[PDB]
Amino acid sequence: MREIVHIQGGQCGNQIGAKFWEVISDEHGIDPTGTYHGDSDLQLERINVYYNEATGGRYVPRAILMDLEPGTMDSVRAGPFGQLFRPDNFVFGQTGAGNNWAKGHYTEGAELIDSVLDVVRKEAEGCDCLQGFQITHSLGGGTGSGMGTLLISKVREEYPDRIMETFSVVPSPKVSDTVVEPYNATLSVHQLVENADECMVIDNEALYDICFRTLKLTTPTYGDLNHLVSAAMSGVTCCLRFPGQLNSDLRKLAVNLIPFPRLHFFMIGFAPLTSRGSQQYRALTVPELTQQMFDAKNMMCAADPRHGRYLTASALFRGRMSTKEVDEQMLNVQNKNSSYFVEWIPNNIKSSICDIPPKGLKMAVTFVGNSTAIQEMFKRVAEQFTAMFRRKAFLHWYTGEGMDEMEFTEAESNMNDLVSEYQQYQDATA
Amino acid sequence: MREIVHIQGGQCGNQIGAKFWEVISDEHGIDPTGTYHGDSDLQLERINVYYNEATGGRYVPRAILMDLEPGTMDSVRAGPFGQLFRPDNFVFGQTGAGNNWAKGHYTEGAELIDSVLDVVRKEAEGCDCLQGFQITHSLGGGTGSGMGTLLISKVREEYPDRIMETFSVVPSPKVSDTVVEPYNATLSVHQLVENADECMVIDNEALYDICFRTLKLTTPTYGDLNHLVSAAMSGVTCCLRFPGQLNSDLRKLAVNLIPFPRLHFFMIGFAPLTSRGSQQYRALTVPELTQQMFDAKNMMCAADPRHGRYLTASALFRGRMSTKEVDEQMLNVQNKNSSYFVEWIPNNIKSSICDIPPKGLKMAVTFVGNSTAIQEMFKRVAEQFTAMFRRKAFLHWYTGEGMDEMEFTEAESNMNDLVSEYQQYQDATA
Amino acid sequence: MREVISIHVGQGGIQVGNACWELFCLEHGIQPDGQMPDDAFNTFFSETGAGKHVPRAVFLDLEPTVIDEVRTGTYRQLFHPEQLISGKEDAANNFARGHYTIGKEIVDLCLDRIRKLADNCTGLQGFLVFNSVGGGTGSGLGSLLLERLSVDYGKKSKLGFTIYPSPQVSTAVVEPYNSILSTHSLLEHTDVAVMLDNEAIYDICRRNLDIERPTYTNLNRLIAQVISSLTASLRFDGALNVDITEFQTNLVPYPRIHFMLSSYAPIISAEKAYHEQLSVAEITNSAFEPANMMAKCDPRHGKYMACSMMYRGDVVPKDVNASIATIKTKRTIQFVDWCPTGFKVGINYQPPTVVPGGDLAKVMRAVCMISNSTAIAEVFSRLDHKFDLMYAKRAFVHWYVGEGMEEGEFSEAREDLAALEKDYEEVGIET
Amino acid sequence: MREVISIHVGQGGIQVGNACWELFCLEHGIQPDGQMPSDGDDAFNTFFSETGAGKHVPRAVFLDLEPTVIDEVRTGTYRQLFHPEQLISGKEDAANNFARGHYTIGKEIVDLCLDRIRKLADNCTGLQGFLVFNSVGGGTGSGLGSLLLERLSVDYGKKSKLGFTIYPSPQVSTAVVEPYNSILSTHSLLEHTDVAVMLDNEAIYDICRRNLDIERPTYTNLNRLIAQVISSLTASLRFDGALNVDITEFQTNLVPYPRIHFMLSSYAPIISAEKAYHEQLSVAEITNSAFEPANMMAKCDPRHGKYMACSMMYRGDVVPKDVNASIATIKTKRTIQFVDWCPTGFKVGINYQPPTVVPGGDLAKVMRAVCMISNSTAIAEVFSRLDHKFDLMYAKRAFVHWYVGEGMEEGEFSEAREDLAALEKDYEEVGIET
Ligand SMILES: Nc1nc2c(ncn2[C@@H]2O[C@H](COP(=O)(O)OP(=O)(O)OP(=O)(O)O)[C@@H](O)[C@H]2O)c(=O)[nH]1
Ligand SMILES: Nc1nc2c(ncn2[C@@H]2O[C@H](COP(=O)(O)OP(=O)(O)OP(=O)(O)O)[C@@H](O)[C@H]2O)c(=O)[nH]1
Ligand SMILES: Nc1nc2c(ncn2[C@@H]2O[C@H](COP(=O)(O)OP(=O)(O)O)[C@@H](O)[C@H]2O)c(=O)[nH]1
Ligand SMILES: Nc1nc2c(ncn2[C@@H]2O[C@H](COP(=O)(O)OP(=O)(O)O)[C@@H](O)[C@H]2O)c(=O)[nH]1
Ligand SMILES: [Mg+2]
Ligand SMILES: [Mg+2]
Repeated sequence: MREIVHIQGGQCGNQIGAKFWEVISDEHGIDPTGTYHGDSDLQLERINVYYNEATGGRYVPRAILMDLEPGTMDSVRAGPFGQLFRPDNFVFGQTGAGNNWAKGHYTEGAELIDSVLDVVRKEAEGCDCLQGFQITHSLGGGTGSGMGTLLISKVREEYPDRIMETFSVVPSPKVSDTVVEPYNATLSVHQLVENADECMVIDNEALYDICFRTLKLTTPTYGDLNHLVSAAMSGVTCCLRFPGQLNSDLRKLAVNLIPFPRLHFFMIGFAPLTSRGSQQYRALTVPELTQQMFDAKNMMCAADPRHGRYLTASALFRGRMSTKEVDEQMLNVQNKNSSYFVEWIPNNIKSSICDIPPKGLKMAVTFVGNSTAIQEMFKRVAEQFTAMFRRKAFLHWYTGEGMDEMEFTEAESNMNDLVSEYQQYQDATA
Repeated sequence: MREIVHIQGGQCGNQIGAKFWEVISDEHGIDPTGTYHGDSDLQLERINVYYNEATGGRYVPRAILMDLEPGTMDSVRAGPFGQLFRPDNFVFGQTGAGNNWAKGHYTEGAELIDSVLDVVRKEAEGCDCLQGFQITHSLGGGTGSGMGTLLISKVREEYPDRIMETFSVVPSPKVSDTVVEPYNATLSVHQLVENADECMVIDNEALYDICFRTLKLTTPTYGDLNHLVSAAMSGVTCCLRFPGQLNSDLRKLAVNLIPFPRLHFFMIGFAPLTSRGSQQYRALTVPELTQQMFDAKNMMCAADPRHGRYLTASALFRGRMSTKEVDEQMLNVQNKNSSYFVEWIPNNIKSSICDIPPKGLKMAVTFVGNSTAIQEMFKRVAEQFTAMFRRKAFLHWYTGEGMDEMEFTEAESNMNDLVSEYQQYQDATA
Repeated sequence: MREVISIHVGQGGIQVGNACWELFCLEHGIQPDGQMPDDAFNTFFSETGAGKHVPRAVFLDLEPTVIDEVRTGTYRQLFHPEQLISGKEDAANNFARGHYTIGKEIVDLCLDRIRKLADNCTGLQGFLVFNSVGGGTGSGLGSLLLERLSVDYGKKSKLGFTIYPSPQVSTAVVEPYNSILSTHSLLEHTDVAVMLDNEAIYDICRRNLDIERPTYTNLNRLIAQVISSLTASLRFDGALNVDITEFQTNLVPYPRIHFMLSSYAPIISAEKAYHEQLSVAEITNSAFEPANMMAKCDPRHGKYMACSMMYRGDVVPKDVNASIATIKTKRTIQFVDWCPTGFKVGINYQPPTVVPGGDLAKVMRAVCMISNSTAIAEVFSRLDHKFDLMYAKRAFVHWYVGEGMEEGEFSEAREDLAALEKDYEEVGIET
Repeated sequence: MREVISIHVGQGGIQVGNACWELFCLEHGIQPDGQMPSDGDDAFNTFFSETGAGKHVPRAVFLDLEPTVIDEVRTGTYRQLFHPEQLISGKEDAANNFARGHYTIGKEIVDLCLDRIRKLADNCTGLQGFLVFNSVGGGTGSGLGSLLLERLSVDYGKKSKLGFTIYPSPQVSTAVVEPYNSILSTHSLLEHTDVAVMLDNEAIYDICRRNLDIERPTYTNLNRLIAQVISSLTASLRFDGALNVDITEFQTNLVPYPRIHFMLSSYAPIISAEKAYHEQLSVAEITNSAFEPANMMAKCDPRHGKYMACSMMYRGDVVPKDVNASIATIKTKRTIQFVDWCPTGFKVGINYQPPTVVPGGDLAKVMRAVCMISNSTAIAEVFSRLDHKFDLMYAKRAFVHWYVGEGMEEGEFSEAREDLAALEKDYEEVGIET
């Protein structure tokens, strides 16, 4: 009943999903053996969105774990909450991609992806009425960035009217992990802009900055980063699972946030986030939540929104609060920051209220914003890519198994066209 | 009433039959010494179909074990449930066919056929109202193919109004255990198409795939391959022994499945089959059965059913369930996959429900489908036949016992004419 | 002194036949053993002289499992031992087997059992026959029995309750064949035919009864209720009684047109039964609702020839007359031009009974209607189209020809359907 | 022997319907399970329907394409009141898309909804009209509401329909595309509704904060005010009064021309118990709070235009002679001016049932109250600003691709703009003097 399936790809995607499912199970009161031990009735009335019913009274997540090397999935199967997943849903290759977009999209993706399409079909149309798909992956890794986007293409072709959502991790050069990042990042962006309905960008640099500054903890870990990402993911779809004053689902959010068909790259942030020592020095109130929400540093991207203009903004509030206060705060912010809001879109913030807060918290907010500042990421990635591609560095590895330089030229042209089109509306006047 | 006699020939047939009689006895609660030890009265209502009553209150199967050497029947007697078989029904010679169709059908077949035909005549006479015959054998071996198809003609000549079944294991080339398989297999199909009322083809290759893929067990053996076939054999006639919502005896199956007289080669599948470690993750209802029912890998044949169009297909459900759910599913499948179903006949699926499920399960189903893709079996075998016959290799043995090359040419033409008319209906347009 | 004999042939008739007998026994208080713990049971039962009562029914089939199921069930002590006719070899979805090969050696005993029952009766009103039409012994034996009874008894009224195949949901693949051949027999040998396809009954159970997995056990209970309402006037006193012979004299404008479809109301589960009042004015509206038709047909596509509705419960003559005049005011319901009044109404006092373990909620009012409309021409067309596709390439034909049936029997059967359809088109046009 | 059928569509409509049905049940003394307590009749026949023994069933139907709000009703304390099959729910929400709720999904529910409407209307004999509630800024509210009105018009004819719409506030807003679906919905309802009431959310916030002294109003507080307004409007049908006014005595006294049937509302007194009993709340003073411009329930200032007509209702222990003096005083006052071609512009109704107080609510218990419904030329400003917003949005064709691909042609937006411009011209030429 308007449920959404989960497909995670690559090492990064598997690490994201292994924590997201733990967070969801904790929220819904599902034990690691799959037996419900909750405290109220509201925890089971919409449990069908993310889970399936099996014999014996246990629940199984409707997730599909696909990858090219079995090491990551063997690691996540032995961890806590690793017994929930159906062992059939594990699909793996034998050779891997080796951080090669060409290998992950042409030479092993074509051979393997048939089985994962079969399992995606089974899980998706075994449902009552599908709501959409959500994907977690990173654009810096070969197998993920290629096979996941080919999966996006085929799934979109087979389901043209469904909602497609992706949580993308964009590689930053300040903290770089792969010397071949620009190539596969550009190719993935080109293949994604044509198909994906919604895309969100996450940056490990911004995650490190948040963990060091706000939480004020000495040594962050990928567990902590995955925890922030999982909280952000659950915040978006909480309203689809719990009753609220103003209900709003993924399709509503997309319709209200996407002005033009090709502008679907958002950035997200979460609030409140306070350190342990100063956790109770603050007071949970709507003005404090909204100021920490609209704080530029709190955003999960290195793209500074103060360098551009917000096309639209979205705020999903969790808890019990007064709609008059929420609307007054939104109007006050939109009036006090008139410069950063493009003028031909009056009242350009959407608001929502959900009565069930995250566990352990009384008030929490999920923010999704589309601002003209993300073009800096595209410009920098294109600059690095063209610098590398001028001298034909690392080109033979990609061209040895099917591609030609014409597709790279087309990717550059499309990427620059996207940049120009997206910066066009920044200086537009009414 | 409407009882059937079981006659098995060859090494492969005897092993198939021995496992089959073990499966039947457990369903009816018969001890290995022939003493009833059941709990429900329904197990004893229709026991006259398969078993014969003897003085002292013990039951004896009405099976005839025919072969050419005592080697295999030494094995069947020492195995479990081997004490049931009457010593008077063991009819056999001493020489052996040696994987030679000429020896198993003309020289040694002629002199032993009187004894086996005499004991068959006695059993068919004793029963109240005969229903038909069912036969298990292999088409690659000498004894199984040789006397097996010869006994078909003699029985058909005496009982023209009864039905006949053949559970035949056709030779697949991927896993070949005999170098002269194409010869005696081709000659058998020529004689089988003219007399047998229903022919059901089985592969050793397909059963190996099912064990490796679905059951996912470590070390399969012929003990487990026979079990899969034996389960299918008992599911076909279940509604003939137990009460049900829509009982459909064997004669009803023949009428519904055979559009034209010469197209009676079916393929069998069983469900549900699950691995031991993943039997608590699935849900056992009517829907999850028909998904496994129509899947390609669940079939017991190497031919791909999606490479052709289903003329007619049948299903037999066992257990307690709702008829509305069954009827809608068969229509529902036939509408989503209209390409795979022939157009000039509407609603080409028949369904039946029986109220007694197999021991150890709450639901089960047997799928019998007459598809035009079975042409791949005869085409591939015929290519091997024409390859060896062109050089007259291995032919001096066959010509040594009365046969001539005219018969070989006649058999090949009949099979080639069979495929021509069998593929003819695949492209027919309404 | 009024009697009716019921004939149940085939598995479809027998299982529907069973459900009729829990309802008939429960209404008159007869235990399954048959012993009562005034002469209203005489319509269906007969006093044995001292104690028990036996039904006036005979069960015909060739496949023993269903009959042996009855002979070992809780009703083993009710039926007469030698009026349960059971065969050895099933017809197996073949019409030729049940009419040319098997039926030649079967009817002789069957007519003997019918004769023995008939001579016991004195005021025989007519016969009731039950058979699914898309089966072997259902149509093969049904066609043979009806033809034989047409010459043995003559002018007696025979009512047919058949179950035609659904437009797209079915359990057989050759049923379009044996359905058409059966029509040529029951068109000229049955006084009244009723449309009772299965798909429509599924929809009623899902929507009204709040049942998500209906079963053949559920369907037969609904059909049994219609039979009770139809014959309620023969054994229960009421303000307006209607006999069996007062159906053909009021619902059959021409001898060829005798196919009608039925509806029943109210059908509501106990969860929301008396969450509303269930007035007599509204139950007659639910009867005319096109979704409540027991057959998968749309009355809005044609005119109404004649209508006959039976009221049972505590209704009064004022309210039916007020309700009927309201229906004539409706614009979506239009009658044929040459029939100004088309309603025949009967009122009975005995309220409908409730069976333990059932689904229908107990109510003080109910209505069952048998409507003759020109809209029923659609079911013949859709089945005719299905027969045309298969017979184009002579599929499944060799099975029928080998059982003694001629090749051209299909051709003369096809022409009858075309002749039948043109009759309905001719009647519907206004003068 | 007089009846009325209420239609709730959309989340806002369902939320306000819950409050108004709670109010009606409390006023008529029926327990939430529907059973009459303990053991003067036909006072409930206007809204309810007797089952013949004991309990009652409301004459309402609940509509929505998303079950989040509907399933709450089937589970809450009122699960035994509503008939189980008149709370109609869909599966996929329109998602703030007018096209989805008018061309794609809304055409699968409308047939079932009209069947339910027939099953409710065939059981009534004196239906004065229909009441339809909807929030205009949402997809399914605008889409299903417009389709419902279009079908009901052709299916019924001259039966009156009353729409208590909720236009988006001038500057306070929730969604961003809601200017778009307001124009099409207004164009649809203009030629299909008989009386429309403007109930935008921002004004109710100000009224609450100023009078009830609430510094954080919530949607629950607003719905109670609308419920009280509905109760005051419809009490003349079901309670004995000195000067009764029926539903049909609105379309003979409030709308001078067929195209002009948009009108505002005002309620008084609205006061909390902490300061309710410091004044006598005489009829002479409560009628001044009704015409006080800041007390209007819609964010429109009557001081910017003429008054066309005013139909206003009293309830309590008001005396007809006292009303006349207050009306004379108001007419004498110069700040309020009427059109020249309307010498007499007041329609007054008097009822005896005092306004019932909800326990756990906000309002106190008062012996007198007045509900005022006015028609004035000042309503032209609400459309002009919305027209400007829609023009600003549509100048360069934003958000349009989310509507074109769902069946709506490109040119549909142009026609609605022409309708709005013609409507504004009609108000201007009506308001001009002779
Ligand atoms: N209403 C109803 N119809 C049934 C029932 N059982 C079977 N049918 C119908 O009967 C049709 C097929 O006939 P069968 O029930 O198999 O038996 P038959 O008509 O006597 O023909 P045979 O198989 O030769 O015995 C199916 O298409 C069903 O629609 C039942 O219990 N209730
Ligand atoms: N008075 C009042 N208005 C409300 C309430 N809730 C929502 N609204 C109004 O409804 C508009 C948006 O529509 P929703 O109520 O959220 O839902 P909808 O009308 O059914 O449209 P969808 O969201 O697409 O289903 C907002 O602009 C609000 O003004 C409420 O509780 N009280
Ligand atoms: N947020 C987050 N990022 C990760 C994690 N593990 C890896 N990454 C990022 O993923 C990138 C490498 O991805 P990779 O392993 O090659 O993906 P794959 O090729 O699909 O397997 C690095 O730049 C990391 O920053 C994790 O647990 N959390
Ligand atoms: N299913 C099954 N097949 C078998 C078994 N034993 C042998 N076969 C198959 O039978 C074929 C050879 O048949 P064969 O023994 O020559 O038959 P015979 O000459 O009549 O005894 C081989 O291809 C095997 O795959 C068994 O126990 N089970
Ligand atoms: Mg049968
Ligand atoms: Mg909504």
